[PDB]
Amino acid sequence: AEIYNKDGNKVDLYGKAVGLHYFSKGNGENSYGGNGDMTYARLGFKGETQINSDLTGYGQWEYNFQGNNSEGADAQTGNKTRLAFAGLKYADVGSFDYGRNYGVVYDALGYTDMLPEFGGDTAYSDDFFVGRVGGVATYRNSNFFGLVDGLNFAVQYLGKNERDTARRSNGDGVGGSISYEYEGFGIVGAYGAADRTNLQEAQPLGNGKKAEQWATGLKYDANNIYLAANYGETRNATPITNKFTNTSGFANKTQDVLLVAQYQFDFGLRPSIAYTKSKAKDVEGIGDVDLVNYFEVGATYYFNKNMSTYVDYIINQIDSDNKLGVGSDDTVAVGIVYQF
Amino acid sequence: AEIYNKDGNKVDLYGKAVGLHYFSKGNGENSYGGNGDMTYARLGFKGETQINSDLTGYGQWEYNFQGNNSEGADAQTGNKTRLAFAGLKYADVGSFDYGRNYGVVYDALGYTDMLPEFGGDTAYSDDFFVGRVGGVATYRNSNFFGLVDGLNFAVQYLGKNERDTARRSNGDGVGGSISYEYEGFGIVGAYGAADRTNLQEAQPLGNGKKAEQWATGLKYDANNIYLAANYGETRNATPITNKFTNTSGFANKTQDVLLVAQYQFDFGLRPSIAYTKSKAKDVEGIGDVDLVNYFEVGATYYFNKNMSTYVDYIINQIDSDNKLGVGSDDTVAVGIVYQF
Amino acid sequence: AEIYNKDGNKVDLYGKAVGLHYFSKGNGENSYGGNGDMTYARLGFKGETQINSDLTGYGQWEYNFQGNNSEGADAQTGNKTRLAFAGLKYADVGSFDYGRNYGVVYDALGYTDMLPEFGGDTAYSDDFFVGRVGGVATYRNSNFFGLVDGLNFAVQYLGKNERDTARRSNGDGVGGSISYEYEGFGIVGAYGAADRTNLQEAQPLGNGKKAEQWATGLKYDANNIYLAANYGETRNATPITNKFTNTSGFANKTQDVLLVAQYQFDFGLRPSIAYTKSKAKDVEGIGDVDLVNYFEVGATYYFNKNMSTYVDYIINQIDSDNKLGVGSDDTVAVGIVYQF
Repeated sequence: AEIYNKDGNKVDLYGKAVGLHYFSKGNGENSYGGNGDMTYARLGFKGETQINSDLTGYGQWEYNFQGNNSEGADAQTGNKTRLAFAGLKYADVGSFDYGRNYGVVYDALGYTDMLPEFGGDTAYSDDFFVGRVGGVATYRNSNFFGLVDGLNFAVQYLGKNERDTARRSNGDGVGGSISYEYEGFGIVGAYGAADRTNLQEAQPLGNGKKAEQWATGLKYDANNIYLAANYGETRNATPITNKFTNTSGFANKTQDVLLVAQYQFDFGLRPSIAYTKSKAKDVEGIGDVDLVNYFEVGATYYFNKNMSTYVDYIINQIDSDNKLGVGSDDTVAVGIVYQF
Repeated sequence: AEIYNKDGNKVDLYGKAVGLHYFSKGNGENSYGGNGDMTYARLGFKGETQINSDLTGYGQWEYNFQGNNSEGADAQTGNKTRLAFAGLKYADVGSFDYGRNYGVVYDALGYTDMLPEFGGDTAYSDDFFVGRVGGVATYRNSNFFGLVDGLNFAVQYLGKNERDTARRSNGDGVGGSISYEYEGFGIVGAYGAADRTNLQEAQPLGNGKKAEQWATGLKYDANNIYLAANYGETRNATPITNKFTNTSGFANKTQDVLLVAQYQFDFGLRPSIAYTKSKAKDVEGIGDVDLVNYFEVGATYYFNKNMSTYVDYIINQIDSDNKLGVGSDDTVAVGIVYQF
Repeated sequence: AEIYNKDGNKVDLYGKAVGLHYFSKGNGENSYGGNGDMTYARLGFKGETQINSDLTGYGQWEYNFQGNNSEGADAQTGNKTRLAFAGLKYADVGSFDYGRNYGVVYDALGYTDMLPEFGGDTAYSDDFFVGRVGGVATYRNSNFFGLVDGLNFAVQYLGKNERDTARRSNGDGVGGSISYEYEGFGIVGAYGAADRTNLQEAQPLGNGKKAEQWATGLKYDANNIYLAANYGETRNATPITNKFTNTSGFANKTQDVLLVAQYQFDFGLRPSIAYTKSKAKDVEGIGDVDLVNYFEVGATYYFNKNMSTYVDYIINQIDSDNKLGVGSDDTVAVGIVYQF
């Protein structure tokens, strides 16, 4: 949906309206993702202008609006800016941009973020390199310098964000990524490291002086089938919670496995199967604990370019004896999607 | 104001800027609607796409922005999402949609919601069936199945919304509506019932286990004159306040009368007269009390399709001895409207 | 970027994405403007319709979105409506509008508000006549009545805004402005006076019963050079802070000097030099104190109509012995700008 393309600047305003309802037992106190109305809406703009033949300029913004709130004092719950960045792009040297963007481990973790509603549990927001972080300076090179094509690599720097809370805070850091596609396949390497703030060190769960994250994945996005497998590891950069002690902090070391498989049909139904197991290792008091564990059967039906429905059915395999109390119940998600 | 109609999807972005100032005595502590600056602004999008000849898809979102706030810590006061929904529509069977939409009693109560600023006092927001409620699943049939035209009927289901406050909360419920227009006239039937939450039961004002609402109205929207009369009743679903006790809750039974009359001229001035009397019956301690009571003379001048002014003058007839302290003073509202 | 111009109504949606990073020593506790990520984004619409040949109608809205926040509970920090107003315009008598707009001293103080990021320190928001105030009723005349052109004058009325805080509050007031441009030059007179609220009187810093502001400036915006000089004075209308006592209030009398100089080149780099000195006189306990004091060297490079970069380097000349603890450190600002 492009609205203004006149001089050298093309501007498209994009948004979506999603009507969701979650299905769980109880009130969602022991469940994955909860229970009840969780509808929302999105709105943002993407910009692109040509300064000359080679150097271009771009910027993007995106917002999250929530419809499951009331019209009272609880109106802005989960209303937030997902993207806010701007930068330039030259021909062969690459592109620099700055603002609120993703991390460089999301190049690996984004391969299994293809489910209807859930999935991409390892891609936590404000988790130093795996989600949308405010204050990132990213340099991306698409095809090496024109030397070979289908060989992506990027380099990121992270700015110091000392907030009031310890879950969203981070410090200075450096990351990088290497990707390669050929014959419809795909392989991604990614690694990032950042130094912690003193508010994050004083938390009871987790102790350390540097937060390291890495991941590597594969891909078979060709011939209407999708297959991917991400394996990653994380030191001092995983947000955990202890509901038995009411103490929150980070995990010392965490190992993550994600799988996904999809098939697209000609009329437009897309079945999906997925498996995710994230295990936190050597946390204080507990030992080895499993954070995320589910099988998944779901399906997405695409009516056209703009209208869609999806059903997403979580089979939680946490064995209801978790020492962190992560919540172990099955969840069904049924949604209706319009976008432009 | 439609901006993008290219492939099968027409998207129009709509908004308005309203500059309001209320006129009352004192600070609005004993007044209807208050005193001072109450300007605001709206913004949203409406979407419509054709999947094929018969099945279409649609979605809508709307936001309220407030200009009477400052640029300090009180910025988002009364900033909220009014509409957020999405659904499909087939040819003869009807249309299903889900999200944040109106209720099915608003088909009756919307006939007298035609004033410049005020009016539609019975149409409270988050009052189970008479305003915009988040989590509604509505099925609407326009003309019966093509069998007769000018015969509307709808069926709604309400989802359980157990919030932190008791005024916005609700439970599961079922409602329905029947409408009929012929020869420019109109007649609407509407009824809805929902079961209360346990936070609503523990409130001191009002006690009960089910919230029932119904209304029925008439219409003469033809030949540039407007005439309508809504009569409705409500059991356990009316938000009241006791300023003498500082206790808030619901009313046991409430009976509501609304009248309106308008005339449009060729140059564009629209005078208005209205009468609203809402009476709460058998509340604890008080007995029978009158919540809403006013005469009204107002006028709206339309410059063109987009620019307008209106004056709206409340003659409050609450006799300054109300046992709930509802506020009994006259209020003038003067506004300037731009929209697109 | 105009999107809808069809019937008589032209509507343009405008926004920008700015990626900023501030450079200071420490955490910005003794600095001008702070330290760290300060990126943001803007979005709004401007409207214009012709009712007939002479009378037109217009309205505008603008919002501030902040990207330096997280996606947690601190999401809406500094998110606010900058503009919200609407009104009409006739041919020769002028134009009336109402809502949230600027003040009439901003006609004088806006001449030196031409820096890349900083500058316009005297133009405080919600400071009765020098910033964007909610509840203003402004009448502006462009060229006198068609009698002479290049002679602007305006008259403003201020409504009573009794808020919860004393910094954003104000009372009823009257202001006016006179401007004159000829041969590329410019000269502006401006004055405004308003009566204080009782919450503003009870504050320890500053005491008085009326807030008076005035300013007068010059201009040489011709032949690609810019030169301007604003001198203004202010009685009982300047927000000050005492970090040594943790007491906040207003200043009794304040005198302000602003200078600016710019040069535009053909390829698009714009160097800038500026000098601002604001001095508060006869405050309680301190005496005469200097609030704002800096030299400035900065530059803005315009790539095209839509893409730009700027560097802005504060040379703070507060002598680190200020009795109010205003903060005395140098600050560099580096930004990347996209707009449409």
